[PDB]
Amino acid sequence: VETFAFQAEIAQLMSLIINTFYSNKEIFLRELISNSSDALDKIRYESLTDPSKLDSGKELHINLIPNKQDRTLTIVDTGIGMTKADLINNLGTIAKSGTKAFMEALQAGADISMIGQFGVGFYSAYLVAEKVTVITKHNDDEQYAWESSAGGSFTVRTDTGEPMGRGTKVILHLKEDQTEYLEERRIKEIVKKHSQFIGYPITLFVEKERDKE
Ligand SMILES: Nc1ncnc2c1ncn2[C@@H]1O[C@H](COP(=O)(O)OP(=O)(O)NP(=O)(O)O)[C@@H](O)[C@H]1O
Ligand SMILES: [Mg+2]
Repeated sequence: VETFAFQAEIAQLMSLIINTFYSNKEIFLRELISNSSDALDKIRYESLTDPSKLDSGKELHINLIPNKQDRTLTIVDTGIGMTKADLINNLGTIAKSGTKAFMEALQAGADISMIGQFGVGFYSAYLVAEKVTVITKHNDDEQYAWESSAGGSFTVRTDTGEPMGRGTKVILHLKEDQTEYLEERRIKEIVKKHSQFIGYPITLFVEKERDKE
C-alpha cells in the first residue's frame, strides 16, 4: 500500500466540504455520472481507430448500485479507466487552478453545485461519503484501488477484488445521515433532474432497471 498527500488546496477544499454545512448535496451524483460519461467518451473515441481497445468489454454504460446493508452507493462505468499514474496524478496530488477560487466562491455564498465548473467535481463525493474507494482498470495496466477518508492523504494499492474488464467503480461509504441516497426513488429523481442528457445507458439496481428509458 502506498500513501500520498493531497495537494494542499485540495486537502483544504476537502476539509471545507466535510466540516461546513452545504445544502444541495445531491449534485455529487451528477458529478460522478459526468465523470463516467467523460470516461466513456474517451474509450469510445479511442476505439474508433483501434477496435481492440474494446476487447475488455464492448458495452459502454453506467450502473448505479445502492447497498443498504453496507451503506454504500456505487457508481460503475465501463469507461477508459485509470492507470496507477492516472489515479495518483488526477485524484489528488496535482494542483487544480480553480480550487482557491472555488473556496472563495463558497465563502461568498455560492451554491456547492458550482463545484464542477471550478474543475474539482469529484470532491463533491465527500458531501455525502465518509470514505470513498475508487476501483479502476485501464487497458495495459493492472486493477487498482484508490481510497481516502480525507484528513489529508489517500492510498493506492493493487486491487485483488473481483476483476473488472475495464472502467471505474466509485464506492461511496455514506455518512449515517445521508442514507437517503440508497433509496430507489431518491436516486431516480436526482438522475432525472441533473443527468437527463447523459448519452450512455444508466441502470439502477433494485433488481435491475434501465433509466428511463
Ligand atoms: N469514472 C472515471 N473514469 C476515469 N477517470 C476519472 C473518473 N472519475 C474521475 N476521473 C479522473 O479524475 C479527474 C478529476 O475528476 P473531477 O474532479 O471530476 O474533474 P474533471 O472531471 O476533470 N472536471 P469537472 O468535473 O468538470 O470539474 C478527471 O479529469 C479524470 O481524469
Ligand atoms: Mg468531473
